[PDB]
Amino acid sequence: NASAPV
Amino acid sequence: YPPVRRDETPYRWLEDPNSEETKEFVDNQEKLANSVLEECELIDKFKQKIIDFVNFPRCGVPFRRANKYFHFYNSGLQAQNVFQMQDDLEVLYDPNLREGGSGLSLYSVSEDAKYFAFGIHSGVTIKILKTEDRSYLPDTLEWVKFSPAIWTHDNKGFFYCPYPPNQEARYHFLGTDQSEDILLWRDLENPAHHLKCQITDDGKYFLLYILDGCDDANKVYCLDLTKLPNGLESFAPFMKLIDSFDASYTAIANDGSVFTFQTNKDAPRKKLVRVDLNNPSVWTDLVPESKKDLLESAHAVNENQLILRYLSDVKHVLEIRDLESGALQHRLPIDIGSVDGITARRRDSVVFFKFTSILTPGIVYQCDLKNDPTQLKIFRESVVPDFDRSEFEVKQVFVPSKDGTKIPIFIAARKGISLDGSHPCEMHGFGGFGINMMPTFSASRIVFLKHLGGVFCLANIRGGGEYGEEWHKAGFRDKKQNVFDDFISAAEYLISSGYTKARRVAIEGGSNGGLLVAACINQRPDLFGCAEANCGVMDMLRFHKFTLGYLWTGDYGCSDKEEEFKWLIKYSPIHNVRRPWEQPGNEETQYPATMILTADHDDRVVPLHSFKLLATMQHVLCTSLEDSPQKNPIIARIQRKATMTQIAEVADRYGFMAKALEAPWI
Ligand SMILES: [Mg+2]
Repeated sequence: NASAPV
Repeated sequence: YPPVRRDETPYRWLEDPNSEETKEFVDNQEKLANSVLEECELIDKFKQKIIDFVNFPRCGVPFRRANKYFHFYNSGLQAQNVFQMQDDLEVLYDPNLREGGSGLSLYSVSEDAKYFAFGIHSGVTIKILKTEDRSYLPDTLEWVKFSPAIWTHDNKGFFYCPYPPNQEARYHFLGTDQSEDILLWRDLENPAHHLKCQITDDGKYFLLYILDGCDDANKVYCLDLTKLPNGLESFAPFMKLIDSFDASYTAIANDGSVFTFQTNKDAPRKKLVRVDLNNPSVWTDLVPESKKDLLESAHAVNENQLILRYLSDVKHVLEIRDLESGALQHRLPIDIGSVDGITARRRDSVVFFKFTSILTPGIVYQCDLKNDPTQLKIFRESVVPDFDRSEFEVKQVFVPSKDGTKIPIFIAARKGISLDGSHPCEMHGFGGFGINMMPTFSASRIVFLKHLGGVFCLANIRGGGEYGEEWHKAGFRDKKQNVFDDFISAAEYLISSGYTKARRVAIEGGSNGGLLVAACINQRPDLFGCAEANCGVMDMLRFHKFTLGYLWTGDYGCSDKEEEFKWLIKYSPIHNVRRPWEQPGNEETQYPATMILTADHDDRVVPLHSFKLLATMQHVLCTSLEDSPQKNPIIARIQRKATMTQIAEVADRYGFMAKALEAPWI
């Protein structure tokens, strides 16, 4: 559940 | 460079985080870092481009409970994904309101859709709310780490696997304190055995898997919940189907006592087998091992079918099959990228999954198996603002390692570039624990590609699980060195082929991937212009002692034993720092500009690894001389204690990289 694919 | 004390009786003291000398050692390296990063004038420009390319809406893969569907959503730059629900295909919990975002790590909805159990980092603690009005239940459960919450089909509570305030398997009833939770299993004899668990889709059986180390092998205990005299209130009478660590086993489905299992038993690329609990010694192939492709996962869907996700030369292939016979019904290849997140269950008729790739930010596909089983229809599509993907392309090539073995690597680059050596290059890798490295989407990678003219390479080295258990075993324990060889051979191919040139190549990885990067710079520093190792394992003689690095002896070995110690000493990064100028026919070579990244609160890979390696490198290379040839800086970026946090780190690393490789902005 990563907030953003940085 | 600051002063670091070498205890001759050298840096054992850094293993204590809280002493002054360590905490001042931090501040000095923090102080040194910022001085260095201040010179990287492209940090700000990257940072803003990352933010602009990450700013797009993202939907998670939806899942069904009863009459409701659930998914994560992010409008683009929210600190943490928000959890939502709907009546067909509403905010339910928003973590951006707590500490302005930690995210949800656990999330689990009851079978009737009334309750949402979830977990937060209180500094993992599980809470439960009612979905109707979003009001909290009082129930608070502590001491959870990575265990999910597995709801019984009576909706009266759930299984989870906490540690003590020696992992345990517990059941929590709704509307009780955690101290009343039934103990179902623990083993004081084998404190290191850890647990995973699951309930069958029909609700009859609770499945408990026991594991030793990070190795892909497990036991299988089965508790029939329908034969308990007075349910789980008794205390347990597990049927020990598999009671050893010889193969991996994961249950995909069952019809009464007849179970379908995924296993690697006599099958390094995996397969589906069938066994009757009532006759446990008779196992029968249902979908045999492919001699070509890894069966990565399997999922029963639409009452009588199966979806198999195969990995075939590091691309996914999805197969639809009959559950009873095992017969192939359809096959859908997938473009370079990754599909995953398949959470549909046996009584679901619509299947969703997520596709991402280096040039594709995120598509949620939907395959309605009742109506149109043939075609994937798009449910959600994310779009990177201001980015035209048809100016770029990704391709795969296979490159020989030292020992001859093929190593598949992906290469992302601008279309029609001349292979003239003049392009900056970033190589990522991991190589360990049977982990498959898929070419997924990264916004910062796009900035690198567009605004640095970069070329990116993802190397599927040994240690990973890409060609099955043999691929894994060929890069662990005594064979770990191959992993480093694969990676080095990968750079060599990028050089020889003419994408980039020695010292115009950066390498980056995390955890084991950090080891990877540390090992390779020692052995072949002439190759790299920049190295970035995110909380790696750098002390291979001592790693096992701390927190939970003991469950990696499976893959690394251990200094305790002598045969193993001798594999380890050879590549352990801190014990292999050497002056490459002090070697014949190798004198204009120095170490690449290096950035060791690590938190203060990473109680997975404890930061002493990173610190001790820094200490050593600055010493041997820079301060141990009067006029060291090592001009390239050797610093750490330490994260004091979330999207914007994660962007800052990457912006730094990329700014540093651009300076290190003399890569100009475009
Ligand atoms: Mg398996």
